Amino acid sequence: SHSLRYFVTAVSRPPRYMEVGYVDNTEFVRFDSDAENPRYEPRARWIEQEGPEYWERETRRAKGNEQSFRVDLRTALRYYNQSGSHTLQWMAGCDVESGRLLRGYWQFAYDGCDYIALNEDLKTWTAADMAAQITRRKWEQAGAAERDRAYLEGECVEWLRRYLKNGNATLLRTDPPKAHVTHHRRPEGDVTLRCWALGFYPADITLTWQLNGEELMELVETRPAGDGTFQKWASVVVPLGKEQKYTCHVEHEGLPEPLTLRW
Amino acid sequence: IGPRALDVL
Amino acid sequence: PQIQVYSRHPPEPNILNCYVTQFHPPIEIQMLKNGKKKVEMSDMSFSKDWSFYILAHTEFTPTETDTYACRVPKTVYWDRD
Ligand code: NA
Repeated sequence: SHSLRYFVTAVSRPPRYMEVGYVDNTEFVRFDSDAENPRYEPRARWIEQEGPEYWERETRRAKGNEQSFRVDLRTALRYYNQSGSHTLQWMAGCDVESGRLLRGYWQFAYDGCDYIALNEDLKTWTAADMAAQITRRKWEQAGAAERDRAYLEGECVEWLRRYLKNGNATLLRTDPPKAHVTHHRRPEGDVTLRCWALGFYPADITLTWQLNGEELMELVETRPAGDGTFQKWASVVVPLGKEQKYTCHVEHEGLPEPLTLRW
Repeated sequence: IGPRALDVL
Repeated sequence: PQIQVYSRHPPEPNILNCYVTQFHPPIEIQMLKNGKKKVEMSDMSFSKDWSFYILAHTEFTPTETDTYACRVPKTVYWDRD
């Protein structure tokens, strides 16, 4: 399946406003209030084809969003009895199989913490606390969920489909992980094995160590390589002389066959 | 095109 | 883990990355070579769990001699491992 997602942040400062858009794990647009002439801008080649009307509609939506988020920030201050800087984050996204909407998201956090989220039914809200219950009641009364659903099932699906056509050359690729194991004897006398997956796209991957058929492990987060691809590693500490009993297993949509690696 | 957060907190 | 430093390709013409996560905007990031401060920054964003991230990156030819790091105050060194 594929997703189209917007990640939005507003930050009060003793207010900066940013939007980023992604298809799957590729950023394709960005808006930043602190720019000299703030406007929506391309971050992938394939979106530059779009006409002037695309950019101006997007810029104007961003600017309206900015104003809504300034009110949001101010209101949240009141609900929580605060005086400092504060962040409101929003994510809105559709996940589509090949036209059916697998899953829709429309959710917010305040100061890094869950605030409110549209449920999987795309009809009801989950509020994190009694402040967020005030929003949930107002949004119930305004029919917010119906309009948010119509975006997620309508415009979001139709635009993802156009992006996937526009950027087909880059968006439909699957870059397999190139994997290897490194070995490091520790001054404590035992051995660190680390299983690396490099150069893969998309970001989703499974990386695990096994011993004698049983899953085991420090595992890092998928980190960007900077060129559109991802990296990940997983580590185990193993007794000296026992390295060969350990196998690293990697699965990723881009692979003819799951990888099994050993030192 | 993209999403509008019309409804305020 | 809030700071990771690593190369785009295994080193043997490459890019060094400094990847910073779990911070609370509004963070400062400096890359260093042999202790001495053209660094491109990604757009800040956040993960589905609301955790923020940013990538600072720089062009470099790795040498057996040279040390690199990223200062965020914490200096974190590039281990070629
Ligand atoms: Na993609």
